[PDB]
Amino acid sequence: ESQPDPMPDDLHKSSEFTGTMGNMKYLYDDHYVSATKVKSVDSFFKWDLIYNISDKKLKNYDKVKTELLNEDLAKKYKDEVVDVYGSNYYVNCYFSSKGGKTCMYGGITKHEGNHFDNGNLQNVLVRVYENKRNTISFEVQTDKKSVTAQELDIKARNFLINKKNLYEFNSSPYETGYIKFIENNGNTFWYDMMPAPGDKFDQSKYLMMYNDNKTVDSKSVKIEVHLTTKNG
Amino acid sequence: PKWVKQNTLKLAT
Amino acid sequence: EEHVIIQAEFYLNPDQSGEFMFDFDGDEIFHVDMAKKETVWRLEEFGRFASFEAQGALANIAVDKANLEIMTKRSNYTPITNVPPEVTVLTNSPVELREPNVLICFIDKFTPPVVNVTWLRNGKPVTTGVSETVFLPREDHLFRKFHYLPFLPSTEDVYDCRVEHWGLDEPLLKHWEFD
Amino acid sequence: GDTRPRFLWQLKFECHFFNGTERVRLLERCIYNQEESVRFDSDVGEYRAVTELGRPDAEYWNSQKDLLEQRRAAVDTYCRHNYGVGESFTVQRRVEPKVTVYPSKTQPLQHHNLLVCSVSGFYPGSIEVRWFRNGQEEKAGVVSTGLIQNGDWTFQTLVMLETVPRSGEVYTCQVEHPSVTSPLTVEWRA
Repeated sequence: ESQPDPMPDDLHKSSEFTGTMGNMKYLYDDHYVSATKVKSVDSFFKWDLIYNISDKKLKNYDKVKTELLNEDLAKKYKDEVVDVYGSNYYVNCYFSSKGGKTCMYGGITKHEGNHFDNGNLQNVLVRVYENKRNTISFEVQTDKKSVTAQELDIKARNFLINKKNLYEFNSSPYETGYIKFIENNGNTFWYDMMPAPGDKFDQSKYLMMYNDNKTVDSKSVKIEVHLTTKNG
Repeated sequence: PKWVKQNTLKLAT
Repeated sequence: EEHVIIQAEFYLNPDQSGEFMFDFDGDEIFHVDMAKKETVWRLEEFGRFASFEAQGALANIAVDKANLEIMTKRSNYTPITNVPPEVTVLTNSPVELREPNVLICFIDKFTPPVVNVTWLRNGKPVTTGVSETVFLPREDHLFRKFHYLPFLPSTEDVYDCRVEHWGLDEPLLKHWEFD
Repeated sequence: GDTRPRFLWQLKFECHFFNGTERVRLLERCIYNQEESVRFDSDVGEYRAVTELGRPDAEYWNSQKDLLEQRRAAVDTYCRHNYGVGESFTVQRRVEPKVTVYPSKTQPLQHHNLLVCSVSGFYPGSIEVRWFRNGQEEKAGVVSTGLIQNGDWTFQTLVMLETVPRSGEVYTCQVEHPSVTSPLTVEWRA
């Protein structure tokens, strides 16, 4: 039922990527789209939804398109009042509507009854393993009861980028890495944290893994980040 | 060899 | 004349369906999967001899949609006139009892490019090994499409290609049977 | 169920090749629903409205010199370029036809034998199929189903021949195709 854990051969190798790791770092280093109580105003293809969300930071966009795994998923949230959280991209971001644009995948949760009383944040445990040994442990926070794995992942990596140099401009001190989610019902799933081999990094193609819009229960989900160094 | 595509132009609005 | 290469694309409202493909003398070289953002070659071999930047087709489709809306408005929202397809069922080679063959459902001369096709074996839906092409361009600007069904001939089985299109008042069934 | 009106927009860039790369013509066409509204013909050198609906665009695009310069050079950078990319497996793709001769499952005549020359699975589509009666090409009585494109880079065609067979006669179906250096022949011994 739950996705099988990865074996060394199933994981992307940092040493096999010859492009600029900064393009991966860019996607998680204090980078994300965030909006509350919004509703979609358009759609480009059947499986996507467009929202009017402005770049609160440095005004780089006022429209966000988010792609989902299929049309049922888009139909499900099309008329709902929702919250949005995800990692956006610009390279190869294309769509028209009827001002800057930005793109993303998944990141959608119904807003009604998904928050805590008096606006309280829920802590989510994250344990980091380097070469099979727990090295540091910490928590990330979310204001949602049901939160997308994407949101949690982003917060986890943002933290690890500043505290452990998960990704640097040229490369990474780590050879492999995957982030694993453990739900209170026993179901687990994971995402490879390293770019595919070659000299280029396709951001859009990488982020597409979030299009299933997978959500987890923040009060009970557990997160494990497994990293390995080329040596030790 | 890489096929190349012709770019589409915006119509007059 | 000798050869023609066509880069053909379209966007259709309100279905929001879009397509981008290359055609050589009437045969598809490749098309771009808009959802996976990748090139899909008509024959596997092609992908070993050439390449194509799929993400580039997406840029064009966005411009195509914007232009569709400008034109829709400029025509005072004149909708398209449905044109029903001519449907033909054939085998890709002389049929021989118990010798593997392929049923081809040729859906031609129609528009808009939205069609529902189903294969029927003795009145029952068949989903085993069937495949289909995307919409292909025609000089008159209507479309063509091929649906395929690999099968084992026998006097015991009868087939039907069931086609639905807004230009048709009722689903069309093209029957086929040994002989 | 779904009766909403549809609105369609198509864009086609057609590269026409004559004697290979010798002569090339680029044709850019915009089609709204089922009507071409504007086009760029490299033989003309500028956009021309095909219908009233395309006038604003032909005018607007022609006022963009960079655009026209790009479009005029496309016969080289686009058309001749793509022709070079695929020639090895498009222009030069060869698949020999399977040929068989047999009597038609339908004989709607007296003392008449309708012969079928089935030619299938070949590529490219240009092909020549002719009948002969003792070495003499048969003109009348011949009937073809026409060239059938299968959509998978192969073609097929049936070429029938009505005959008044007499023991000893040899009816030959001859097929000439770029896949073979010499004509393929299949004989029917009457």
